[PDB]
Amino acid sequence: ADIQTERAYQKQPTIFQNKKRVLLGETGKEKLPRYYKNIGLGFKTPKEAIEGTYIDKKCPFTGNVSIRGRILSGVVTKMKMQRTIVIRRDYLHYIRKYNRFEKRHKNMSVHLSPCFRDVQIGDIVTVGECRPLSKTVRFNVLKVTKAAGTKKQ
Amino acid sequence: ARGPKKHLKRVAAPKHWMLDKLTGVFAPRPSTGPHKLRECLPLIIFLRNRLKYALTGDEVKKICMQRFIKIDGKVRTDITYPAGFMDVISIDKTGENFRLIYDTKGRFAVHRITPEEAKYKLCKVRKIFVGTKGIPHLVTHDARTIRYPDPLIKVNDTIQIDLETGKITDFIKFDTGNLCMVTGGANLGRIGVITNRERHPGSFDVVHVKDANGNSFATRLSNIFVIGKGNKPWISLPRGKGIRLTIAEERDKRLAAKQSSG
Amino acid sequence: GISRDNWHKRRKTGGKRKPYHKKRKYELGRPAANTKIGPRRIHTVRVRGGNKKYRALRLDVGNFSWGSECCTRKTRIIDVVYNASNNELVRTKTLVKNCIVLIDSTPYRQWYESHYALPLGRKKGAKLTPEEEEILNKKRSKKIQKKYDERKKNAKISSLLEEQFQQGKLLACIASRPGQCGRADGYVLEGKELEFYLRKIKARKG
Amino acid sequence: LVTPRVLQHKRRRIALKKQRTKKNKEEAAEYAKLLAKRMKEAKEKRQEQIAKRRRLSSL
RNA sequence: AACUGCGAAUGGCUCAUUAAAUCAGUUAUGGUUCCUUUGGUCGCUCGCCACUUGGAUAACUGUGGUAAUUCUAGAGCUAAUACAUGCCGACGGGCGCUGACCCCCUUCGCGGGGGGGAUGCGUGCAUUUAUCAGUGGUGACUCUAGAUAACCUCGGGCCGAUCGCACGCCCCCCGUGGCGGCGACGACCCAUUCGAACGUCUGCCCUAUCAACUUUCGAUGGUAGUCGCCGUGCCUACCAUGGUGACCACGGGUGACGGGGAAUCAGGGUUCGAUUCCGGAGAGGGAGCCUGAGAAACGGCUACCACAUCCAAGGAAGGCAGCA
RNA sequence: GAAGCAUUUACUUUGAAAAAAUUAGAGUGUUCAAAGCAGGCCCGAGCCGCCUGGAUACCGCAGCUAGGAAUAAUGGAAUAGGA
Ligand SMILES: [Mg+2]
Ligand SMILES: [Mg+2]
Ligand SMILES: [Mg+2]
Ligand SMILES: [Mg+2]
Ligand SMILES: [Mg+2]
Ligand SMILES: [Mg+2]
Repeated sequence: ADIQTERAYQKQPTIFQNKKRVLLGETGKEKLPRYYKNIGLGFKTPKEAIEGTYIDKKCPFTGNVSIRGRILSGVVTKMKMQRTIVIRRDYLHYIRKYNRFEKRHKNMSVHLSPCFRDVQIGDIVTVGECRPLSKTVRFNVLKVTKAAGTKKQ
Repeated sequence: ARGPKKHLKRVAAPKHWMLDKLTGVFAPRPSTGPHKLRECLPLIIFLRNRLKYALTGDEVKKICMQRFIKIDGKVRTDITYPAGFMDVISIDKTGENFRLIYDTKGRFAVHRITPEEAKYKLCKVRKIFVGTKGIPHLVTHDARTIRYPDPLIKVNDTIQIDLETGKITDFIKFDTGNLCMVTGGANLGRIGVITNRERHPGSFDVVHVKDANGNSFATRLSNIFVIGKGNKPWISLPRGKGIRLTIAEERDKRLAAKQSSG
Repeated sequence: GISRDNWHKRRKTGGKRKPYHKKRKYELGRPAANTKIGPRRIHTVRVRGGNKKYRALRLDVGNFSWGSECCTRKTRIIDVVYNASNNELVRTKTLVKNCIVLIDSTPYRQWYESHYALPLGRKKGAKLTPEEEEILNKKRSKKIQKKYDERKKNAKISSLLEEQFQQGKLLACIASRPGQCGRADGYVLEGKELEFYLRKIKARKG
Repeated sequence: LVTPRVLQHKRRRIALKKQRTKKNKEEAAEYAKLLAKRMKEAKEKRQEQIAKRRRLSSL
C-alpha cells in the first residue's frame, strides 16, 4: 500500500526531503521531488516513473543502474519472484553437416521496474545490459510491448 | 600467469615488423611507453632491420648508449623504446631526421624529412577534461598532457605541437572534407578525404573516406588521423601518397620498372 | 583462507560445479571489524595494490551533519538504538553503515544559539545565566540586530527536534562504513524518516 | 657535512621552485586572454543570432 | 665484504584435474586494481639546528657453542637515498564568516538606506560525510570542475635534512656572502603503457540399464548491512517461494586440458590435436600464509599425510611434471 | 542536414572486425628441390652506393553495419477503445 514496508526507510539517495519546510509553504499539498534520468539509445522515460512514488534502486529510470552493452528481446514466461521476471529467447541454431537448423532457447532473469504496471505473460520486452544486479540477473527491462491483446472480456 | 609478462615470442610479434623465422625464438618485446605494443616500432628493429646501421643487438645498444638517438627531441637510450606513429627520430650526427608514418601496405616506412620539418609533430586529441582549480587538459594519441589548450579543440581532432616546448601551435577540426590517414585496420596507411561520418550510439562510429582516385572506403572513427586542412597535408606524405594500388596494377608497374632498368 | 569466490555456489539450474583451481589471493575475505563504542582504537590493514584500509575497532566521536541548517559538528556518540539488519547489532552496540545512533546535541544547540540568538533546548530558562545571557544579548548594534531579526523570522524548528534538544540527545544515522574508512560520520534524522524511525523504536518497546 | 656542493644543490632546488611558479603564472595569464578572445567571439555570434531574429521580425 | 635498492610472480616443464567449466569469436568496467615507461604536478597551504637534527646495526676486531646445516650467541666499533625526527623561505597578503567602533543618509522624536572597518576563527591537493548551484563531457552520471559546513585515523597521506659533472656571475649597503647550468634519485595524485580480474551474447564428445532436480546446512529473488580492489547470496539478518528440465535438466562416463591446427580427399564427410603459438592448470597429496605493484609462489615459509637422507640418536635437512 | 521510419524478423549482397604460424597463392635459379625471405645493378673505382621486396586470398556459426525485398513467419479498424 505505502512505500515504507521495509525495516529501513526507503528513499531516493539524491533527493533531500527536509528542505526547511516553513510557514510560507502549504501544509498541503506538498509533493517531495522525484529523481529520474533519461537513459540514452532513444528509450523514453515512462510517465509512471516520472510521477510514481515507488523506490527501486535497480530501476533504470529512478535508480543507480546504467545501460551499456547489449540490447536484447524476449517473451515473458514467469512473473513470480518479486521485481524480477523470467523471459524466454527462442532462436535457430545452424548445424553444418545436415545443413539445417534446430530450435533452441535460453531463459534469462531480468529486473522489471514497477514503472511497467500492466505486464502479462506473452508480452515482448526489450532488455538492456547493466552491471550484475544479483547472482543471475544482468539485464533490465526497458520497454514492454503487448502481444495480440489490448481487448478483453 | 602470476604477473606481467616480459618476453615476446618471434611468431607472436606484430606482422608489420617483418621479422623472419629462423633467426631466433624471441622478438624485441617493446617496453612500456607512449604507444601500444601492437602499434609501435622499437628502436632495435628500426636501427637494425630497416636502416641496417647495425648487425646485432649489441651494436644497437652501443650506438644508443653513445647518446645520439633522439626521439621527439629527447635522447632515448632504451633500445626497445616504442617509437610509434607520427614520431620524429633524429640522428643529428649523420643528420637524417626520419618520421614514422605508415606506407600503403600497413608497415612503418623509412621516411626522411627535412631539418625544418623535424621541429613539430601532429597529435590526435583523445580526451579533454577539466583538472583541479578549473583548468582544462587534453591527452593526445601519445601520453602527452597539454594544459590550457584552445577551447575550440575537441576530441579526435588533431593538433600541431612543436617539439622541445610541448606547446600547441595549431589545430584542425575533425570535419567533412579534411585529409586523413587510417591508423589501424584493413585500410591502414591509406590517405583520403572524409566524406561522411554516421553515428551509432553505444557502438563505434564509422567514417567513410574517399581517396584521390575515388576509391571509397570505410573504417572506425578510432582509426582516423586527420592530417590536413581540406586537401593539403600538413606533413610530407611518403612515396605513393597513401594511394593503394591493386595487385594487378602493382604487377604492371613492377614489370614496367624492371623493363626500364633491365 | 576465508574466500568470497563464485565457483563454490551451485549453478542456476541447481547443478553442482567442480573447482578447476585452488582459491586465489585475489578472492579472499577478512574477518569483520565489529566496531563498538569506546575509546578510539583503529587498526590498519594493507590491502590490494599496497593501499590502506582502517579497521575501526572502537569509536567514540563522529562527524554528523544537521543538513537543514547546514551545520556539521564533531560530536560524541552515546548509544545505538536501531538497526535494520539485526537486533543483536543493537544490543551489542555495533557501529555499522546504516545504524541509528544517539549523539550529543551540545555543538548543534551552541551553533543555534550563536547564529539565531534564540534559546534552544531550555526547560525553564534563566538557569545558566552568566553564560547564556551574555551569549544571547551582547547589547549589540542596530543594523546587526536587524540582520539577526531577519535570521530570527526563519528560525522555527520542528517539534520532534525540539523535544530531542530538550532531552540533550539527537537521533542520527551513520553514512560512512566504519571498518573500511575508520570513521563514523552521518546526518541528523529529520522529518518523515525521523517519524518513521521513532515509530519503529516505539514499536519494539512493548 | 655542509659543503658548498650541498648549498649549490639547495639553491638549485629553490630555483626550480621559482621557475615553475613563474611558468604557472605565465600560462594562466595567456589562457586568460585566450578565454577572453574566444567566447568573446561566441558572445558576438549569439548577438548576431539575436540581430538575425530582429531582422526577420520586422519585414 | 656488507647494508640499501631492484629482480627472483618472467622464462622452462607437464597435461593430472577440468564438460557452459576451460576456451574461441564478440562485447563491457558509466562496477575495479595497476611496479615500471611516457606526459603532467611537485613557493597554490598564511602556520632558540636549517650553513644540515637523533638513535642504532651490518661488514670489521675478538671470545665462543654444537657430531651435524646457507645454524648462530655474547662483547667492542662505524655509515645511509636504511630507520626516524623536524624547520626556514615563498609570505606581501587574498578570500569566507565575525563584527566593537567610525562616516554620509528620509531626518523630527524616530523609523533610516548605504559605506569603511579594529579584533578574532578558518583556508591548498588527497580523505570521510552532508548541503547548494549548474566550466567542460557522454546515447546515458549519483561524471568532471565549482561553492558551503566540518572531519582528517599516533600499527597516523603529500608539501625533497639525498647524490654526481661543469665551474662561472654580482657587489653599493660593502670581500662575505648572495646567486646560477645540466643531470641522477625521489615523490601523494591525474593520465598513459603492460596488463590482470569480474561480467554479456553464441558455440563442446558418449550415455535415459540417468526423468525430474535444487531448496534444513543459499537453492531463485527483495530490503539493510558485512567483507572485498570493485559489481554480486560473496557472507549475515529479516522476508518472499522461487529457479531448471524431453529444445534432454540433473546424474554418470571420457583411454577429455581448450583453440589456432593435423591426416584422409570429387562434393559432402570421418577421425586426430600430450606435443614448440595463444589461453588455462599444477609443482608428491591436500591445507594455510609472509613479502610485494603483482603469488595463495613451491629452484619461499608453516602444518599434516605418503615416501625419504644424515646422526655421536640430543637433533637436522627434503621435493627434477627445469637441463643432463 | 538535426530527427524518425508507415511492424519486426529470417534471407541475400556489401562494409567493418576475425593474432601470427600452418593452408592456398604472387615475386625470387637454395647449384635443383623440400625450404627460406631474400635479393638485384654499375664500377673504366670513390660508387665516399643505387634499385626493390617482405603481396593477396581464405578465416564456419554468433555479434556489428549498409542496400534489396521475391520467399517464409509476423503485426494494424469488428462491443470501433479506428485514422
Ligand atoms: Mg620482487
Ligand atoms: Mg586427462
Ligand atoms: Mg592441445
Ligand atoms: Mg603454453
Ligand atoms: Mg600455481
Ligand atoms: Mg603451494
